[PDB]
Amino acid sequence: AEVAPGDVAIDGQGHVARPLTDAPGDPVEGRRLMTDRSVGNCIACHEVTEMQFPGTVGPSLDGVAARYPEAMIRGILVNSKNVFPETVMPAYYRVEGFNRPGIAFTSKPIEGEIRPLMTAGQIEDVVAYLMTLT
Amino acid sequence: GPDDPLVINGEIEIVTRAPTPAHLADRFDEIRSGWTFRTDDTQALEMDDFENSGMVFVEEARAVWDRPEGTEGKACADCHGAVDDGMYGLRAVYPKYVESAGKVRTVEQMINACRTSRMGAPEWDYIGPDMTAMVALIASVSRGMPVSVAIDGPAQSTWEKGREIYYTRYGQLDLSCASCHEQYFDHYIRADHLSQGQINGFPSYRLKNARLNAVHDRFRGCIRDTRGVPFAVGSPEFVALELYVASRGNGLSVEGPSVRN
Ligand code: HEC
Ligand code: HEC
Ligand code: HEC
Repeated sequence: AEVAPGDVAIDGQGHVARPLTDAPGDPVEGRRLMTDRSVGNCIACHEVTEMQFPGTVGPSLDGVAARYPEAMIRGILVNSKNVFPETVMPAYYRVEGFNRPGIAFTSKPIEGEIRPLMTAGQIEDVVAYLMTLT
Repeated sequence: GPDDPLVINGEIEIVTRAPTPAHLADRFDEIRSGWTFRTDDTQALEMDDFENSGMVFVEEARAVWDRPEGTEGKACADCHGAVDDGMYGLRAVYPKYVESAGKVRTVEQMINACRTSRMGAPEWDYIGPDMTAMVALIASVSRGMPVSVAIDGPAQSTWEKGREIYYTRYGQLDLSCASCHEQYFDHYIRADHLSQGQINGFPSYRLKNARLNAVHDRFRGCIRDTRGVPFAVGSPEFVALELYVASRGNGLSVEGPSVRN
């Protein structure tokens, strides 16, 4: 049972207080997703020293779990723009509003239902990984 | 280094840092060639044509320039003379409003207009190797001249459309050209050092794919990589975006073909 994109409960700081799925997050798969260039590709922008050639567009995520609560970290992943308005970080659980979205990198138009960049389960896995970063 | 001088062949002075164009002054303290964001080793490859693999294609196009092609049995040179004279300055002022077309045109559009209507020859694929080598030869004979594309007058609506595109978020990653090149120049995305996304050095010889890369091919690749649907090469949208991006570099020297990652 996953909370679908339409249904997520977001407060006014953009925090998301409950998990997006009832499946427990696996931080080992989280770690894998973050450096998977096809899914998270988070290292394009973020350094995590716990974990090559990270970008500098985003802040180092070392210590992120010491500084932000889980609800805020989950909120950043559902729709970063709710937490950091006008951020360049992608919205990983959004399925509406895109201009000219394409099917991965194939340049072909997505026709019909748009799937989110990550699944609820993939998000809870990354969140579980990020929570190890104290 | 970012502030070192670029001189080519010991002879051609390249302006790689310039005061920001008036229309962009709110956004940058100065404008910079992509060359200024490259490592020293890569920077050195552009300093001598003997080390710039891009110039091998230019030398090939120099021979094409004199070769009759098409049913009319003419070569470019039969009408335009020696390319060093006949094309001098042109790269610095295109894209530009063209009298006979009542529109802004790119250099590639002009070339294919001559191939078909004056040469009786096949058009070249817009971003193919034949066209991109000829556009590089045309760039190469104006190196060191300041880029000076007009942004007002009959080009105004086209430049404005280009500006709208440059700042529109595209794709499922939801990013505009400005997201990376204006807000985050001088940062890294993975191992790539973000420049201001200037095109004064095009067509670029990329060490990555070892060929010359056309402006519209770079634009198509950037929008694709937002997980997005690019506009067609040669389309009015990319012609408009080219005019506008060219104007973000007004005052830098023509550098093409440049050497880049
Ligand atoms: C660049 C296009 C990014 C990608 C890809 C990812 N993130 Fe990001 N993230 C980015 C920026 C610019 C910022 C700072 C906010 C701002 O707009 O100024 C962030 C921030 C985060 C944070 C909060 C960290 C902190 O503020 O100290 C987290 C937890 C985070 N990002 C996570 C994250 C993950 C897991 C990603 C892959 C799925 C990811 N980001 C990609 C820019 C970019
Ligand atoms: C005579 C039969 C020609 C041959 C062969 C080629 N070109 Fe040409 N070209 C010709 C004319 C009469 C004009 C002016 C047309 C106009 O609408 O302004 C041109 C123009 C160009 C341009 C634009 C030049 C400018 O000053 O802005 C370019 C870039 C150009 N021609 C390129 C070109 C090339 C690369 C050719 C060989 C493939 C070539 N021309 C042949 C006449 C003739
Ligand atoms: C971040 C995800 C980007 C977005 C959005 C756009 N570009 Fe980009 N571009 C990016 C990188 C990492 C690089 C390579 C390093 C660099 O030099 O910046 C580039 C390069 C270009 C270039 C080549 C620069 C040169 O040869 O000197 C151009 C002309 C360019 N990019 C244009 C461009 C445009 C017009 C975009 C919006 C359609 C755009 N880029 C978006 C990363 C990113």
